[PDB]
Amino acid sequence: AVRVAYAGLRRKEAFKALAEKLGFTPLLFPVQATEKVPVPEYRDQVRALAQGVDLFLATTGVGVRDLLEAGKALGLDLEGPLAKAFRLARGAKAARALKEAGLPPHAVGDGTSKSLLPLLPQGRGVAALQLYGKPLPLLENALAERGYRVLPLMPYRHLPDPEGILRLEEALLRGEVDALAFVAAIQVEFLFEGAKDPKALREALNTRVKALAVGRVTADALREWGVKPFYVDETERLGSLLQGFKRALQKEVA
Repeated sequence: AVRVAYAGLRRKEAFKALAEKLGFTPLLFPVQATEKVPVPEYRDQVRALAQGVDLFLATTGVGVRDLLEAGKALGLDLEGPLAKAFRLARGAKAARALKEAGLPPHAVGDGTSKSLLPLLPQGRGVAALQLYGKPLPLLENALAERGYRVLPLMPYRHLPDPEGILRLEEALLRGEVDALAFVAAIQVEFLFEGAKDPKALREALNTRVKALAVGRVTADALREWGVKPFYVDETERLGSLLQGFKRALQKEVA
């Protein structure tokens, strides 16, 4: 039977039940330590943004929407400050959310944070950066290097599980997994950033192990780390991912 590993923490029960119903042999290898944890300083972080920024960088569509809602609930005017700032979006999702909010981006990257480096302006002031659970040293440091005071905007903080990341990498290189499902891009990132041999990992996921991604953003993370997704669930539902995956497997043999 096809051994399908799950890197989420979230829906382990649903995954197990789903995989079995399909005749798959379910494996659980989480890469996150625990549930999303609140960031103390967030509220003050949003108040800071309300004071005015020269540059605003958005990484996700959900992130922009949640930030804007938080601002309106706190009685803060965020649309004003962002209206006079240079707005950059990492990719299409972030761009659309900004667009729909009446604050279209001035430039958009290719879905990867690294693509924003070249697009950063030259000036001194404050650069607000909407995050999705983890720090982005490369981008943050690029912003500071450009002369901006980086203002991280992260509502929740995700925890990687070193121990679990290594067990997952061990398993993959050892050939105990046939497919690996990632429900979120941060899971792909925690895995490669915590791995001891990312290239053996990349190699495994490009030949012996089929990488499955829930959502285009999760897929973007796999491609960014040099992995070609075997299957991408555009409907963002774990159930559809496994159903569609089982269909893809059969079609390869048909």
